[PDB]
Amino acid sequence: PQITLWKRPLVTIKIGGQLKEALLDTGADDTVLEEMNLPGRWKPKMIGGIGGFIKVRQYDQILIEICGHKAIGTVLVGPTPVNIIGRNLLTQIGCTLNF
Amino acid sequence: PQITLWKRPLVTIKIGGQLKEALLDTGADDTVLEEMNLPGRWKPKMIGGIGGFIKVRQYDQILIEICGHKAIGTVLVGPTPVNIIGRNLLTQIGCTLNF
Ligand SMILES: CC(C)CN(C[C@@H](O)[C@H](Cc1ccccc1)NC(=O)O[C@H]1CO[C@H]2OCC[C@H]21)S(=O)(=O)c1ccc2c(c1)OCO2
Repeated sequence: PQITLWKRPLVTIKIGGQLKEALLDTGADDTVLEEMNLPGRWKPKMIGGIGGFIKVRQYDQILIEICGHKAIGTVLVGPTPVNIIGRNLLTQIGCTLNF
Repeated sequence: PQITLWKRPLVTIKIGGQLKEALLDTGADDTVLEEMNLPGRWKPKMIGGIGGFIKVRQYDQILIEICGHKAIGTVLVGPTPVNIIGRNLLTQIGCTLNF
């Protein structure tokens, strides 16, 4: 599909057995999801943006379905105000910028 | 152009007659540039990111050329970690997400 940018590019994702709304974010190196209790091991991480840094938990090899397109990679979980799909997964679903 | 996302979508911009590098950021509503000098009046404003809120200088109706495409709109100047082009200008250059 083609998504115009008049409004936030929010799409439905499926992760850890839950459906959620998330931003397709070309400005995000990594994928950052709102606090959720995923099972398995994780490693602490800090990611910075406008306003400073937040502490997140890094989970590896997590399956995510983005608008019906399957992907698997690293997912960060922490106190983000918005679910953010980063480039690590956008590449896997064939997402491109076009103008 | 069609831009894949295996690297950061960084592009050259021209603003105030000066060239800079900026990130095409579909997760940003607004355009936020690092500290710089711009002519004209500005208003103090607040913007929030993943880590909190920062004070910025809002410049309205600013000419800015992005990868050879012209836009005229609001530019926020403040302590952002990187120059980001937000949807307010991405729409003006006809940018869309595609997968
Ligand atoms: C600032 C850029 C370089 C990085 N950010 C991605 C942005 O898309 C961010 C994603 C974002 C969106 C909404 C709330 C919090 C983060 N948007 C943002 O800060 O935009 C601000 C400017 O316009 C306004 O509209 C949105 C907030 C304002 S981010 O959220 O802090 C971020 C995401 C994944 C990351 C990372 C940083 O480091 C490595 O992995």
